[PDB]
Amino acid sequence: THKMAKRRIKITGTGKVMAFKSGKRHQNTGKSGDEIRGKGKGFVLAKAEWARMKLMLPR
Amino acid sequence: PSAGSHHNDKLHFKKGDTVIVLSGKHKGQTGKVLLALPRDQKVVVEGVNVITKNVKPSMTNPQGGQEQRELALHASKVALVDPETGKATRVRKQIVDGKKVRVAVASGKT
Amino acid sequence: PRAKTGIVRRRRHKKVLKRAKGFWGSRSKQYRNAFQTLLNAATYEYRDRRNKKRDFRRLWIQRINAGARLHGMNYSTFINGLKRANIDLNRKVLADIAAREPEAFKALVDASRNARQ
Amino acid sequence: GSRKDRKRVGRGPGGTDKTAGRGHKGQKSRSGAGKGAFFEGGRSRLIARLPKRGFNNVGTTYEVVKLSQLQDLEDTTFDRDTLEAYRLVRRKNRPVKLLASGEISRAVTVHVDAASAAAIKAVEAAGGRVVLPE
Amino acid sequence: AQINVIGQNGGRTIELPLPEVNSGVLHEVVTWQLASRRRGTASTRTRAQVSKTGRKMYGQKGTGNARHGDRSVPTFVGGGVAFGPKPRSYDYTLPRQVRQLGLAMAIASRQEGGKLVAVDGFDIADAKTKNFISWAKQNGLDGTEKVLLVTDDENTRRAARNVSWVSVLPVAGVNVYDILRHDRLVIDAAALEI
RNA sequence: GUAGGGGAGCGUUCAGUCCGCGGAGAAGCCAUACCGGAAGGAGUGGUGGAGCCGACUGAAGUGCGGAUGCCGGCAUGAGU
RNA sequence: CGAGCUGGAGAUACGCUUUGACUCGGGGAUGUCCGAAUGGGGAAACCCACCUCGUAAGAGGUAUCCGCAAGGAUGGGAACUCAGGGAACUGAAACAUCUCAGUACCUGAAGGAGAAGAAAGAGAAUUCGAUUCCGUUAGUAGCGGCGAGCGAACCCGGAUCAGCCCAAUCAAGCCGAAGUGGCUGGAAAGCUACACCUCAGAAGGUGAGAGUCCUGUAGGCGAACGAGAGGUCGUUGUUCGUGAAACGAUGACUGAAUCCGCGCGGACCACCGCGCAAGGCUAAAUACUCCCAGUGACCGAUAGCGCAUAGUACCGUGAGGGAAAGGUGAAAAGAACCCCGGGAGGGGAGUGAAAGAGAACCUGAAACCGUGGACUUACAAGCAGUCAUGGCACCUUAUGCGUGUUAUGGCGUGCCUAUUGAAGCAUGAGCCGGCGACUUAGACCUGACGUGCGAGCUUAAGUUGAAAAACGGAGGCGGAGC
Ligand SMILES: [K+]
Ligand SMILES: [Mg+2]
Ligand SMILES: [Mg+2]
Ligand SMILES: [Mg+2]
Ligand SMILES: [Mg+2]
Ligand SMILES: [Mg+2]
Ligand SMILES: [Mg+2]
Ligand SMILES: [Mg+2]
Ligand SMILES: [Mg+2]
Ligand SMILES: [Mg+2]
Ligand code: NA
Repeated sequence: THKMAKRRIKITGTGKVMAFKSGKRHQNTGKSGDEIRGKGKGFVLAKAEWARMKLMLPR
Repeated sequence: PSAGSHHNDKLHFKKGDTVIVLSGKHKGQTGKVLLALPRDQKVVVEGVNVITKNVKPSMTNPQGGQEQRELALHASKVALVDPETGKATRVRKQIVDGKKVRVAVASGKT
Repeated sequence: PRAKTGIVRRRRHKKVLKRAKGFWGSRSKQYRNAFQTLLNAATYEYRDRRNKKRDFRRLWIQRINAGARLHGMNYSTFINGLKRANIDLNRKVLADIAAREPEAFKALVDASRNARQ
Repeated sequence: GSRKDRKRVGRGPGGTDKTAGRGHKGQKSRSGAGKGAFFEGGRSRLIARLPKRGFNNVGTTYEVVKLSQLQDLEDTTFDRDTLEAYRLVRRKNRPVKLLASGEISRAVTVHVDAASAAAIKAVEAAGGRVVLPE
Repeated sequence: AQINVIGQNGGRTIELPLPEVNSGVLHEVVTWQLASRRRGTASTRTRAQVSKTGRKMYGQKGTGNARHGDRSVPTFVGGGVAFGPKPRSYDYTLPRQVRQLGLAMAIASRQEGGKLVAVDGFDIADAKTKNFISWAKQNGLDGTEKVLLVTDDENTRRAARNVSWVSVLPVAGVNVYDILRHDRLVIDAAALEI
């Protein structure tokens, strides 16, 4: 899907998922301190395969 | 079912040309050509003789017996031979009647 | 390039069918059944190889204790009588002796006693 | 000869056949017969549920011309904008960018479309002049 | 290093490929060629659609001992085929460089055995053919092994009627295949050569 | 040792190439106690009356016991 | 064209033919009735008229829609083209959008093609410059309950390439080089010893396997003469589903200018840039294929079109559905005559190489039935075997290794599937033969292996050549990431 090219799986030099954090951003929040300020990166070594098979070609 | 279509439906002889028989049976045996059929490539020559028996059940006095008749052949004949042996003839000319051509080999007698 | 299965199945089959020699009924004449018969047979041919030994050994044993009792002993005493002395180590074929040559087997019995008590 | 001509050893292995099994059954035992729409994508498995909106732009992508390509080897063929094609930078449709990576001071002239801070301060530092379009 | 028979006499020209002729290499080539010669032909009603057959048969439940739908499925006689032959092409493009190496090595195989060249085809004297064979005789070409002539020039081909003897090849039109098909080879023309 | 994965090969049709066989006779079928580790192959005989083995390589419409499979033929229920 | 012909048609009779029969080509002269059917009616192949020309026979006209007229049209076409109208199953692991898809189907119209076409364009270079098709761009931009999933264009290569005009050689066909003997055989074109042609060794026939016997093939010749505006509202297309949503199009309401003019350039405005509608026509590249030729790592008849001819038998009221079936032999010399019999059928004789080819005739498997012989069996309970031993019989892979058969003992819960678990009193199966199930396509993605280049690596379309192949570097992947 084209909603994948704009999904947090960028084709990095190596070939893994360039994730982020889905804890809480837009709604349902207001507690904790810097829980929302967790707008960093994320990575996984068990789904890189069944995710890159949809965006690999159009890197 | 084909039958003489392999050839072009043209016989290289007539119904009165002395012809010999090469290969098969009756080797070297010459005879006068009687009935010639360009379709089924059939050739009746007084040479090959076959004693057949006509079936006449009630023609009146059938007296069924074994008559003397001839049998037809295929392309196992060398038409027109003048050196006493099988020849071939494609050369052509004209005599007094330029409306018809002729045939020859190494001699010119057909 | 189509490829028929001609001449291939028949042969396959005849190969099986010809194995059936003494097979009763359709086992010897029909394939689906003759072939099926063999599977069970395979289970027999192999297991029988291993089992036949259990049969003959058993056979030889009866002859041995039959000839023993003939004099006044028994298989348990006789075989052991050859063990007490590393001398005799026959065991196999020994059954043939107690059957063809009773004289030769008589000495082995007497020797069993002289190395026991 | 033409009949002695063999094969690579491993140039092409035999196909795989699921018939004549003698103990072979194709696929999974159940719920796998003559259907192919399951896929391996969808949108209820990680695909969706990822917090990403971003913004697609794709403006101008410049051609990375490594500095060692100019320096090191070569007798200076004059980069210009045509002769450089033979220097293994054939791209077209996009402009040209000059980035410093190889280091061997040498005096060479450079005519690329655009160039970096460190690039320009590495060419004229050893001789040359980085020409940019007016 | 083959010396010309009619006209000049060199042969030192051209470089033969290393290693000394590899069978594998020619293999990939001949296969590709035969592959482009295989015409797409397939007379099979793979589809159950192309066949003239209705859509409904008996009933699904209650006919007793049936369970069928169309009489055009592969489980039925005179119907369609399962996975039949469909018309295709099978004509890829083998890498040019390797093709260039094909004949470069192909010729190679004849330089180590039967190799023959000639510039000047005057001995021929028109069609004749009879004289053509005479010329072969006086050149080792007895007429036992198959020969491939690869020269231009209309008359020169003109006289070449025979089977196991020689073969026609207009305008240096080589194959890896044709050269390996016949035994002896006659490059003759120095057009493609050198 | 099942699902499964891996490895080495047999057989069939078509094709290129090679050595060939065939009227004193091929293929096919039929009998068999030989051979190979299997798939299989060979010798001989009988039949038959025109074509077809082996080796290497390529290409699939390639290997049956089953699906209340399909087609055809022929049985049992019975002399009921 | 040069001897036969008298259709597929097996047979008889009468005949047609050097005043060139037939056949193969090319134009005419006759074409009943039905069918768009058109004189009317009509349940098609029937019935009934009238008028006119006339020796009665007989011939001609009489339909409707445009036109003074000439003339043209209402018809039928397998597929392909355009237009009008326009589904659902399915997908979305349900389902209202979207997909499916503007596909199938329906209808109208036309051709050997159509469609489209000479800028109120594309687009960003102050550029290309009719249309269509192919490759590429690229699966990018974009679209989408932002889900499924759908999906351009410009630049460039290539096929083919023109813009003019209104209103104010293929079909007949002929000619066409080059063998004799001997032997096996019933019959050779094979074996054998020699010879010859070859711009012809493609191929088929000829008793069998073929250059030189036949027809043809290379090549040459070849005719009377036959072809070649804007806006609003409701909506839609293009990637665009109402999103900031342009533009094109259309129904309904309204309604501008035209030279210091008008439209457009993803609301809008200025600037800038391109182009100038409300008229038309127009080769070629392109699609498909009833038909024809050629070809085949296409079948060889349970294949292949359904059909080795048949939309026939047969089924249904109808629409419609829809089979199976090949082979005597080189050629009929296909069986006089005799024996049994009503016949059928069979046996002799004869023909032939063969009758062990006999006309419900190539080969002749299996299931099934039967005859004969050998070895056995009428007190034992048997998944129908296996092992061992004995008796008997036979000795072509084989007098000594076993084969065939049996008596007896020991042992022994069909196969497949589906299952925690099957001999299962769970499922499937009368038997046998045949047919039958992991494939194919997309320069797709990824990996192993192999191979030719190697910091480079290849081309797609296409063109020119094809008993063979090269050319073609638009483009893609390497190369810098974030
Ligand atoms: K044999
Ligand atoms: Mg299953
Ligand atoms: Mg889920
Ligand atoms: Mg039942
Ligand atoms: Mg009763
Ligand atoms: Mg259609
Ligand atoms: Mg069991
Ligand atoms: Mg039971
Ligand atoms: Mg059961
Ligand atoms: Mg059940
Ligand atoms: Na229509």
